[PDB]
Amino acid sequence: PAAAPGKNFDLSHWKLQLPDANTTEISSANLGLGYTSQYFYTDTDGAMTFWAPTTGGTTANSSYPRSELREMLDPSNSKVNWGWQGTHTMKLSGKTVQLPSSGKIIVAQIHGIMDDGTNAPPLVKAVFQDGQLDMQVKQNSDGTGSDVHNYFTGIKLGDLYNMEIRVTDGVAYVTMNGDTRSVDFVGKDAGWKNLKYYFKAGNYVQDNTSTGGSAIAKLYSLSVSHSNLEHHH
Repeated sequence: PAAAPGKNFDLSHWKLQLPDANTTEISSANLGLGYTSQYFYTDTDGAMTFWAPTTGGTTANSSYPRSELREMLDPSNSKVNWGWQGTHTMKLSGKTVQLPSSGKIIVAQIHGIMDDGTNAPPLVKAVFQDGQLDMQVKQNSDGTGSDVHNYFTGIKLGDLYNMEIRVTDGVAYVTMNGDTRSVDFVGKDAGWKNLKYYFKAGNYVQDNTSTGGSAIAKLYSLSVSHSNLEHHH
């Protein structure tokens, strides 16, 4: 019997958002005590494993069900988030093991948020499909319109991926398996300066259909670092 993921990994600065009927959020403290369920468990290879059904609960700020970590700079206050200035880096390794009928899940994000804690658009969405990961960077801070697409081909269902998502002074650097692509989001829209951000990682299942089944994503490592210095890449 393996330890729960919040024992194996440092989840002191994450909460877990679930696809149960109530769209429950497990606090960092409860992750640390060893929370585990059908949605979130340690597999035999040790991976922190996220399962979400397409029939799951959905929240006001999410189009689809999720079993997904949400970064908590302050483990007891979701209104504490980071800015466009400085260097903000998430590194992970993982794989997607099962897809919903739509064939598409989101496995990491940077999400915008207002100072008051209210929703703002997603900034980066790491969209996995069998054969390609697309690290979508939103153009407008309004949340209207489309994404800058960044295609990483050759990543199959079951393949190990290594990912880094970095913001350095309003520039997004998106990296899959050593291939780095940049989008100057602040340069494109100064409105991004008026938002704050948080990282996410897990399984945000891009299928809400009755017959869509479920998805499984795994992480083998997950780390976040923040500094108001200027580390480009």
